[PDB]
Amino acid sequence: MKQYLELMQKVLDEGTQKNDRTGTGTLSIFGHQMRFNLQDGFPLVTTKRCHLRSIIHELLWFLQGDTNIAYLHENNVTIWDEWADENGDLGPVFGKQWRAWPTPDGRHIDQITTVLNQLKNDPDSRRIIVSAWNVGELDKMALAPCHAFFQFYVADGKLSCQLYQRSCDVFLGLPFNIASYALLVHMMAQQCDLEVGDFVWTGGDTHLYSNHMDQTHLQLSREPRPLPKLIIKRKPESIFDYRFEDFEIEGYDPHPGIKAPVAI
Amino acid sequence: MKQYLELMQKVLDEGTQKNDRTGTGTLSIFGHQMRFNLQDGFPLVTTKRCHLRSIIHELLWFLQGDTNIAYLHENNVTIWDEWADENGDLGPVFGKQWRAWPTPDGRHIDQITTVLNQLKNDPDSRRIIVSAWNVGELDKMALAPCHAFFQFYVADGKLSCQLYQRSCDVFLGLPFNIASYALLVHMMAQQCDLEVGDFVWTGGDTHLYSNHMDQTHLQLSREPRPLPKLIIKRKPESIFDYRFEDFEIEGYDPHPGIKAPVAI
Repeated sequence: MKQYLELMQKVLDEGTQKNDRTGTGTLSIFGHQMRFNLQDGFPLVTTKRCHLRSIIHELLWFLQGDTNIAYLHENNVTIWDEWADENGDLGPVFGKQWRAWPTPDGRHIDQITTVLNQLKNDPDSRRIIVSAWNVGELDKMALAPCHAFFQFYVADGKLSCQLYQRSCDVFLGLPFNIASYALLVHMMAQQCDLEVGDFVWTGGDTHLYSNHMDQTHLQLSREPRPLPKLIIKRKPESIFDYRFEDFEIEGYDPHPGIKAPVAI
Repeated sequence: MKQYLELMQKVLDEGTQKNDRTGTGTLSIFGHQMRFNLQDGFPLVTTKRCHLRSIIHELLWFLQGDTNIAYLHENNVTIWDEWADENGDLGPVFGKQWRAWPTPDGRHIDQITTVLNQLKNDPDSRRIIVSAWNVGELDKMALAPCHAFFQFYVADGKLSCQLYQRSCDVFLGLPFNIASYALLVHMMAQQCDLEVGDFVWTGGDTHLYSNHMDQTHLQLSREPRPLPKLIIKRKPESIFDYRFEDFEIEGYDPHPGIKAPVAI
C-alpha cells in the first residue's frame, strides 16, 4: 500500500542502527502514523502476498479471552508456539486483558463488552479504550504486548479506531497488525449498526531488521495493486460469536509472497 | 508554533461537529501526530502568552505521587480544584499510577523508577513505558486521564518520548500538555546523562471547542516567534528531587495572551 511503502522507505532513509533484546540489528525510527480509510478497501498489503488464515484465528482467539494456545492448535495455527510453555500457556497476554483485566479488589473487567456498549449508548465518548498494558501482569506474560492500547471514535455514522503499537517489525509484523485491527473495526461496526471509518496506526519503535533488507528492496520495487474487499458472510448475534468461515477477502491480486527470517 | 497552528487549521478545515459529555459543541478530528525536536528550542507556544507556573508545579506534584491537592494549594495552584472533593482528594489519578500503580496481589509499582533504570541499564528497550490507564481504578478517579500512556526511546545519545493523548482541547490544553512532557524529557535526560531528542505528540479525539473559535481565528493570524530556551539551574540527585525554582525559560517573546472560557 502507498502508506506502507512510504514507511518502509522512511525507515531506510532516516532509520538509525538499533539492536533488539537478542542483539539482532535493525534500522529504527521513533514515532510514525498512518491512516487507512476502510471505505477505500480492506488494507491488506498487495506488494507481497499476505495470508490472513492465522490472523483471523488469532483475533477470534483474542476475543475469546483464553490465553492457552489449545484453540490455536485445534486449527494448526502455530504463531504463538515459540512463547508457550509445556502446557500451552502464555500467561495473561492480550485476550486475558481484553476480556478479564484483573483488578486489585479481585474483579475481572471485560473491556470488549465495555467498549461495545459505550459505542451503542455513548458514541460521543472520548474514553472508548481497550488496554493490554496491565503493568502488574507484565512479568507473568510470555512477552509484553506490542499492540498495547487502542481507542474507538464515532462521527457521521462511521466507526474509527487508533492503535498505539510500541514496537513494530515493519516487514514481518506490520502487514498483519493492520489487517487484524481493520477486521476488528469491521466486526465492531457491524455489531453497532455503524459504517466503517478510519483505522489510524501509530508506532513507537518502528524498525526494519537488517536481515529483511533484501526483501525490503524487492518490495519497494513493486507498485501497489487495488485494495481488496472484506466480505462478512453472516451477521452474528454478538462480537463474541464470529467464526473463521464468516470472513472472505475478494479482489486480492497481490505480487508474489516474500519470505523473511528471524534470528534466535 | 508551526505544527501547532497547522493542527488548529486542520481541525477548522476538516473537523466534524461533535459534542462533549456536558453537551458542549466542538469541531473534532481523530488521530494526529506532531514532532518537536527539543534541540531546536523549548516548545512553548509563542502565538499567545502561555504561563508555565501551574504546569511546573503540576509536574512535580505528579512525580511526587500524592493525589491530594494539598501541595498544589500550598503553592496556590488551583487547576485541579474543580475535580477535588471536600478533603482535597482526586482519587487515584496520574501521580498515583505513575508512582504506585496497584496490582491484584497488593503491590504498588513505581513506573517512574522503573523507566529511569531501564534508560540507564537497557536503553535499547522497546518497552520503556508509563501508563496512567489503570482500568480497575478508572471509576475511582475524578476523571480518566487525558494524557494516558507514554513511551521513551534512546538513540545516538538522545532521549525521545511519545505521548498518547486520548482527548485534547487544542486551544486551552494542548500548549500545556506539550510543555509538561517536554519538561519531563529534559529532567529525565539530565538524570540519565543523555541529550534531548524529540517529543512526539499523538492525539485521539482532538478538538476545538465552538466557544474558542474567535480565539483560534485570532491566534492563526499571528506568526510564530523563535522558540525559547529551558534552563535547568541545578542538577538534583534524582528525578524526585526537582524544585520549582530549578526551572527558567529564557528568550520567550510571545504575542499577547488570549483568554478562553469553559461551559459548565
